[PDB]
Amino acid sequence: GPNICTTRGVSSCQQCLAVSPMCAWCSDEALPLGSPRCDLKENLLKDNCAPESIEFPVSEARVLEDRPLSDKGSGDSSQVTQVSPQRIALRLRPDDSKNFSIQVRQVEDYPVDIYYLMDLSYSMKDDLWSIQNLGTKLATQMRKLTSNLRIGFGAFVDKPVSPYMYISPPEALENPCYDMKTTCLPMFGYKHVLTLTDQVTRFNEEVKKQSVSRNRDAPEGGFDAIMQATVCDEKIGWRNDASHLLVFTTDAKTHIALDGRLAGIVQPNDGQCHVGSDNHYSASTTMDYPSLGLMTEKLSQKNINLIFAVTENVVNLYQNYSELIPGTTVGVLSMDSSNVLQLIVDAYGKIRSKVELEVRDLPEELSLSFNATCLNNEVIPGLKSCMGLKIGDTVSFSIEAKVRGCPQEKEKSFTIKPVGFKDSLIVQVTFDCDCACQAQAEPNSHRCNNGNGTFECGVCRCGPGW
Amino acid sequence: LNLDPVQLTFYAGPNGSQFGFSLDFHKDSHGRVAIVVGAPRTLGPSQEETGGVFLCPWRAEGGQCPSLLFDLRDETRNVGSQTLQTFKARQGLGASVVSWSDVIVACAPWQHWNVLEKTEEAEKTPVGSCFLAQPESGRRAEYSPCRGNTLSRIYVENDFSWDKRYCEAGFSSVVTQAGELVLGAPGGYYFLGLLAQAPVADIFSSYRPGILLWHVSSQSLSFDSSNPEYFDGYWGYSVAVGEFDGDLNTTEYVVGAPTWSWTLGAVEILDSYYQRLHRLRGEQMASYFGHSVAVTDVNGDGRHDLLVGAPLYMESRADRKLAEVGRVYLFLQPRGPHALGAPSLLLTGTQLYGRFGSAIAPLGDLDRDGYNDIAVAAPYGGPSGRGQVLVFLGQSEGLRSRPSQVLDSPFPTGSAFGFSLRGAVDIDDNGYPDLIVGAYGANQVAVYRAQPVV
Amino acid sequence: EVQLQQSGAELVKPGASVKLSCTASGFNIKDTYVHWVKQRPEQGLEWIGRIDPANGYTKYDPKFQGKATITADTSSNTAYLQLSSLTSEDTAVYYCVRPLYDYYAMDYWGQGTSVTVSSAKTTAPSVYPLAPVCTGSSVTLGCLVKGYFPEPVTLTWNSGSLSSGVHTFPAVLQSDLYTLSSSVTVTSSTWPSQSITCNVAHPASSTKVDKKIEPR
Amino acid sequence: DILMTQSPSSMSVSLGDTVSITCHASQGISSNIGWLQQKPGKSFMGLIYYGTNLVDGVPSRFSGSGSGADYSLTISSLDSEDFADYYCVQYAQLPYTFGGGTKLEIKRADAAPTVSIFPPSSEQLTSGGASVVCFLNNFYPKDINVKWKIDGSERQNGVLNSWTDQDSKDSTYSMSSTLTLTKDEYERHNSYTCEATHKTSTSPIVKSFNRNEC
Ligand SMILES: *[C@@H]1O[C@H](CO)[C@@H](O[C@@H]2O[C@H](CO)[C@@H](O[C@@H]3O[C@H](CO[C@H]4O[C@H](CO)[C@@H](O)[C@H](O)[C@@H]4O)[C@@H](O)[C@H](O[C@H]4O[C@H](CO)[C@@H](O)[C@H](O)[C@@H]4O)[C@@H]3O)[C@H](O)[C@H]2NC(C)=O)[C@H](O)[C@H]1NC(C)=O
Ligand SMILES: CN1CCN(C(=N)c2ccc(C3=NO[C@H](CN4CCN(CC(=O)O)CC4)C3)cc2)CC1
Ligand SMILES: *[C@@H]1O[C@H](CO)[C@@H](O[C@@H]2O[C@H](CO)[C@@H](O)[C@H](O)[C@H]2NC(C)=O)[C@H](O)[C@H]1NC(C)=O
Ligand SMILES: *[C@@H]1O[C@H](CO)[C@@H](O)[C@H](O)[C@H]1NC(C)=O
Ligand SMILES: [Ca+2]
Ligand SMILES: [Ca+2]
Ligand SMILES: [Ca+2]
Ligand SMILES: [Ca+2]
Ligand SMILES: [Mn+2]
Ligand SMILES: [Mn+2]
Ligand SMILES: [Mn+2]
Repeated sequence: GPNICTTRGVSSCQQCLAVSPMCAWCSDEALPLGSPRCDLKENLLKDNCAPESIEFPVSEARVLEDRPLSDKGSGDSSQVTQVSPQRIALRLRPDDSKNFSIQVRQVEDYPVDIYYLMDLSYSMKDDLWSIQNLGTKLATQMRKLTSNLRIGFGAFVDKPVSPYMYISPPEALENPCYDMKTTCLPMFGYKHVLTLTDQVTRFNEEVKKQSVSRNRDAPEGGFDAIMQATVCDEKIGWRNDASHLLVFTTDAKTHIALDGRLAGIVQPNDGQCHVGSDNHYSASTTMDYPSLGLMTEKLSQKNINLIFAVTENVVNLYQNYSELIPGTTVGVLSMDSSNVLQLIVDAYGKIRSKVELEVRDLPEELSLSFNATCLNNEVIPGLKSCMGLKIGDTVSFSIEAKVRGCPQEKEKSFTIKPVGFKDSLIVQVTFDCDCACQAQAEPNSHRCNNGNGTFECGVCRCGPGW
Repeated sequence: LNLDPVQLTFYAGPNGSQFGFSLDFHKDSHGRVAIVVGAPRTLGPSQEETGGVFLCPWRAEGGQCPSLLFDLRDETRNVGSQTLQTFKARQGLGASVVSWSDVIVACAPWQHWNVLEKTEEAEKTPVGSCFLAQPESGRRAEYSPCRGNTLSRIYVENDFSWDKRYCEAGFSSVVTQAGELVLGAPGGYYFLGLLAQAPVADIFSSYRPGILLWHVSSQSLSFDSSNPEYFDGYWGYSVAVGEFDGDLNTTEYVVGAPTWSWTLGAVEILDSYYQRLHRLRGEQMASYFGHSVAVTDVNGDGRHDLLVGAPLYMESRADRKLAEVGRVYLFLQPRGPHALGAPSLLLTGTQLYGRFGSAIAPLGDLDRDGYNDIAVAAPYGGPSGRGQVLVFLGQSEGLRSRPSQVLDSPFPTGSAFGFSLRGAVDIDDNGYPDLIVGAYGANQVAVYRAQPVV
Repeated sequence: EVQLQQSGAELVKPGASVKLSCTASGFNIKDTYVHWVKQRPEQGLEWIGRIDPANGYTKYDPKFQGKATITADTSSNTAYLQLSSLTSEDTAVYYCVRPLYDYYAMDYWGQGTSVTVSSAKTTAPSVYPLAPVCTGSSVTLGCLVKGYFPEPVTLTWNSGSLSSGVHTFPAVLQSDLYTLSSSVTVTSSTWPSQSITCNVAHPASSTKVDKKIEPR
Repeated sequence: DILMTQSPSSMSVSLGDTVSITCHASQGISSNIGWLQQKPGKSFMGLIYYGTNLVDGVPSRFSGSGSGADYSLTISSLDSEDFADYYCVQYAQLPYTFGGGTKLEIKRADAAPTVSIFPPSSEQLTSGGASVVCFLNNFYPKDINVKWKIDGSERQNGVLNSWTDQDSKDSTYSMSSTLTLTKDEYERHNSYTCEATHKTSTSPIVKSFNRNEC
C-alpha cells in the first residue's frame, strides 16, 4: 500500500531519501509510468526493480580504533588507553539516528604530580616544622597507589607593597618581624622553590631551609600563586600524562580580583606566566589578583586539580569558592598541617572517583543522549557522569546521535572526552544524503524537453537557471 | 539612543599619566561647563609619579588641557615633641575628582603619612588626602581626616581599635547638594572601611598650610565594628548620595562594600548619622557587588532609585559552566517608608571578562521623554574586548532590558574605555545632556554629545 | 560657641587636696586636647600638662609630677585637675586650655579658677581711721584695713556717696592675713566741715564696720 | 626645656601707635609659637597660632611674624582695648613654655606725686600696734622708690607696699607704703619720715611728722 514515501510525491532521488529514513529510490529505466520510484525497499523489489538501481543508504556505526583498556598505567611511554573505543565512523541519513557506546576506565597505577603551594605568612611557622618529613612520608603512602610520583614546593604571602607590607622603619623591609623579638624573611608575593621531581628527599631539605614572613592584612595573595603554579608549565614541571594535584594550604581569607586597587594596582590579571630565573612572581606589585573565572579557565586548560587544604575557621569560605570552581576539592587542615598527609590521599581518591563525559565540536544539527552504567550493570538514563568510583573501576555509556535534516557540509567530526582524562573518543560523522546515481547525471539530456533539463537517476530535472 | 557616535571630542594628557582615570563636569561661577580630569600617575617635580589634575575647557576639537596645580612637596613639621611627615610619592592625585559649585575636590588615596617620636613611630601608612581648589580665585585647601599622632605601640595594646592609618581617604568621593564632602575610605579601621564627611566651607576656613594636623569640628566619621561580617569589606569602595527616607531635610548616604561578609559584597543606605536604613546583599561571592553605585529616579515617580554594579558576576550557562560577564542590579524605591525589596531588573553582560557594571552613570533624560536614563560600562567588553558603554532608557516600570545605543571604544586595546563615566550635564548648551567617558589606558577622554532624536 | 566654664575659687589648707573642673560648653570635650596652665604674678605662666579625653592619656611637665593629676569624664563633658599636698606656692590661678584648629595650639581659655592655700582662720578686719597731722588747698584722708581673712572686702566712703577722687589699693598678704588701705582727697573746705566715714564690709565673717575720720 | 625671652617687659605708647613685641627662644621652633592677650583682671584670648595665623574673631591689625628662634607680634593703630598684657608660648616641644609677658601702658606727661603721711590711729595704739601710712598718689611714670626714715635713719624691716594699675581717668599711678611697728618700739623714737624718689625731681619729696608733737 501507499506510504509516506509515495504519498509525498518526490521529484528526485535526493528528495526521496529526505522523506524518511525508510524510503528508497529505484533508478531503473524499465519501470511502469504509474508505479512510483520512491517506496519501501521491499515494494521496489516487489515491482521488479533492478537490485543494482536501488538507492537505500543505511545508518551504521563501525569502529576504526579499538585499543583495549590498559590494566596498568605504570610503565609505557604513555601508551595507556583510558577510553575505548578511541575513534569510530558514523554514517547518518537525514532525520535518522544511530547509536554507539564508549568505555571509560580509571586506570590503576597512574602517574601523579603533587605541587605543594604553602601559605608562609607568620601563622604558618608551626606548619613548616611538622612537614619537614612530609616528602618521605607522602612517598611511602602514595607508593601504594602509584609508582610514578613527583612532588614540588612553592610558597606565597601577599603582594609586597603598601599597605599589605610594612614599609617603616627601613629595618622593617629587610626584617618585617623587627618590632617583635625574632627575624623573618622579607615579604614576597610568590616564589617557586622546587620543580616537580621524583627525588622526594629534595622536598624535605628544601622545606627545612624555608622560613616565614609577615604582612599586615589577614587576606593573603594565594590566588596569585595558584595562577602562576598553573600557567608556568615548564617551571613547575607538570607532566603531560599524569594527574595534576595542586595542594593549596592556608589559614586565612584570600584576596580576590579588584582588591589590588587598595595598593594602586588596577591592571587586570593576564593569566600568563611571570616567574623568571629568580623564581619570584615579578608582576606581584603591578598586576591585580586573578578572578575566579580566569582561574577556572587556566586550571581547566592545564588539567590541574586544585585542592583547598584550609583550616576550620575558613572551611566554609573555601567550600563556597570551590562551588564556583568546578572540579575543586576541599579538606580540613589542622592548625599546624599535621594532618595534610591524609588530607592529600583522601583528596586524590575523591578526585579519581568521578567520570564525567564532555563533548567538543558538536555540530549544530546533531543532538546527543546518554545512558550511564555505573556500579554493577545498573543503567541510568539521561546521565553522562558516574560517581563513587574506585581506582580500577570501569564504566560505560550508551550514546545516540540524532541529526536534524541534512547539513551543507557532509563530513564533520566531534569528540567525547571525560573531564581531566588524556584519551578521548573521536566520532567521524558522514552525512549520506545524496544518491550514487547523481554522480553520473546527464546535463543537457536529449530525453528532457529538448536539452532544457538534466537526466539523473532515471528522471528529468530542470537544469540550472530554470 | 540619541548620543552622537560619529563626531566625538577627544581630550588627552601625558603618556602614562592615566589621564581619564576620574572625571567630572565643572561649572564656574558663570555657569560655563568644563571638564576636570584626574591623572593619578602624572609625574611631579622629582620626576616621580605623584598624580595630577587637569581642567579642560569645552572645545569641540578637544586637545590638551591646562593643569590645576597643587602642592607636590613632602612636608615635615616638628611640633609637640613629635615629627609629622607627609609622603606624596605615588599618592595617586586624581584617582578621584568631583565638582561642587565652583570648587574642585581631587584626592590622592595613597598619600602616605607617619609620625616620629624619638625611636617610636605611628608607621608609614596611606591615610590618603584630598585637595580642594577654587580655580577662579586660586584658593586652596586640604582635608585628611585619618591623619593621627598615635604611636604604633598603642594600636597593638588596644587590639587595633579605631585604626585609621590605612584609610586611603578620597578613594571614592561625593558632595551633597548642601555642600558636604563625603569621602570613602575602604581601609579605615583596619580595612573595614569608613566614611568621612565635612562641609566644604569649613574645610577651607579651618585649613592653614603647614599645620598638617588640624581639627575640623563640623566633620563626622563613621564607626568601627567588631562584627567579622565587616572585616576586609572595603566599606566605601564606592559612595553616592540620594533621598531614601522620605524626609527631604535629611540627606542619605549610599555605600558600597564589595568584599562584605567574606567577599559576598554589600551596599548599605544610611542617614547622615551613619545609622543603617537598608542593606543590599551580594548575589554571588567575589562578584564585587558594590564596585559601583548610582542614584537616580529612572521611572519618573520622583523617588530616587538605586543601581549597583557587580562587574565580576559569573553568569550560569549550559553544562554547569560559569562565565564572568558582570551584572547590574536595579532597585526601585517603594512608596513611603518601606524596605527596598528584590531587584526590579537584572542586566547581565555578554562578553567574557567584559566587566559589565564597572561603572554606572546617570545620564538624566537623554531622549527627553520624561524618564531619566543611565549608561553602563563594560571596559573590556564588545566583540573585540576593547570596551563598550551601553545606554538603557528609563520607563514607567523601571528600565528597558535591552540597550537603546552601544558605544564601541574608539581607542586601542587596553584603554579601559568606560572605567570612568559622567553624564547628565549639557556641555554645549544644546538642551540635551551629554556624556564624558574616560580611557585611562590611552590617557584620553571622549565626549559624546547628545543630539535630537532621529 | 566654644566656652570653657571652670569651677569656682577654692580656699583650702596646706597638706590637703583639691580637684578643679573644666566643663565644655557648645562642643564635645572629647574633640581636642585639654591643657592646664598655672599663673602667678611673679613666676608668670607655667604649663602643667595635657590630656586627650578620648583615651585618657596624659603628659606632664616634670616639675608638676606628683602634685598635678589630670583626668576627664566624657559623660559629664568635663576635665579635671587634681592637686595634692598643697603648699603656699600652689596659690595661683589655674586655667584649662584647648586649641582651635592646630592640634598643638593653645587658643581657647577658661575664665580661671582661683586657688588660695593658707592655715589662716576666718578673722575679721581691724579698721583704723587715718587723719592728717596738725594747711593747703587739698586735704587727704585714709582708712587702714588690717588683719582679715579671707578675701575680699568692699570699701566705700559715706556709703558710696564719696566715689570720685579715691584710691583703694590692692590687698597684701601680711603673715597669713591681709592688709588693705584706701585714700581720698577733697578740698579743705569739705573737711572737717562735712563728716567722712569709711565703710568696710567683710562678708566672710559677716561684719560691716564704719569709722568716722576725726582730726587731731 | 626651651626658654622664651619676651621683650620688652612693658612699653608706654599712645593710641594709633604701631608697636611690636618680640619673643626669643633658646633654640629653633619653626613658627610653632602662639600669642596671647589678657585684658586687665580677665582671662586669656588667643591672638595668633603657628606664628602668623590669626585666631577666628581677632582683628586684622594684629599680625605675627618671624622664623627660627626670633618672632614678633605687631599691632598697627592701637585701640583703647589693646592696652593689656601679652605673652608668647612655644609648642615645638614638651613641656610648653611661656614668655615673661609684656604690658602695654598708656603714655602721658610726667607728673610728680602727692605725698601724705599719717601717724597711727588712736584705736590701733590702744591695741598694741603702730602703723605709719604714706600715700603717693597720681604720678607718672610708674617707676618710684619709697624710703622710710626713723629719726633720720633708714628702716627696711616691716614695710608693706602696694601699687594700683594705671588709672582709667588720668592714666597715672599711685602707691601705698605702710610701716608697721610695735607700740613699744614706736615710742622709742620721735621723728618719722617717708622719702619719695621720682624722675620729676632730683630732690626727694619729703613728708614727715613728730610723735607727741602736733
Ligand atoms: C557559604 O555559603 C553558605 C550557603 O549560602 C552560607 O550560608 C548561608 O548564610 C546565609 C547568611 O547568614 C543564610 O541566610 C539566612 O538563611 C536563614 C534560613 O535558615 C535555613 O536555611 C538552611 C536550609 O537551607 C539551614 O542551614 C538553616 O538552619 C535553616 O534551615 C534565615 O533565617 C536568615 O534570615 C535572617 O537573616 C537575613 C540576612 O541574611 C535577613 O534578611 C532576614 O530578615 C532574617 O533576619 C538568612 O536568610 C543561609 O541560610 C546560609 N545557608 C546555609 C546552607 O547555611 C555561608 O554563610 C557561606 N560562608 C562563607 C564564609 O561565605
Ligand atoms: C575590638 N575590635 C577589634 C577588631 N577591630 C578592627 N577594626 C579590626 C579588624 C580586623 C583586624 C585584623 N585583621 O587581620 C589582622 C591580624 N593579623 C595577624 C598577623 N598576620 C601576619 C601575617 O599573616 O603575616 C596578619 C593578620 C588584624 C584588626 C582590627 C575593631 C575593634
Ligand atoms: C537509554 O535508555 C532508554 C531506556 O530507559 C532507551 O529508551 C528506550 O529505548 C528502546 C530501544 O529499543 C526503545 O524501544 C524505547 O521506546 C525507548 N524508550 C523511551 C525513548 O522512552 C534509550 O534508547 C537509551 N538511550 C541510549 C542512548 O542508549
Ligand atoms: C545500539 O543500541 C542497541 C539497543 O539499544 C544495542 O543492542 C546495540 O548494540 C547498539 N549499537 C552499538 C553499536 O552499540
Ligand atoms: Ca532624606
Ligand atoms: Ca523611582
Ligand atoms: Ca529618557
Ligand atoms: Ca548637550
Ligand atoms: Mn597570614
Ligand atoms: Mn600555624
Ligand atoms: Mn595579607
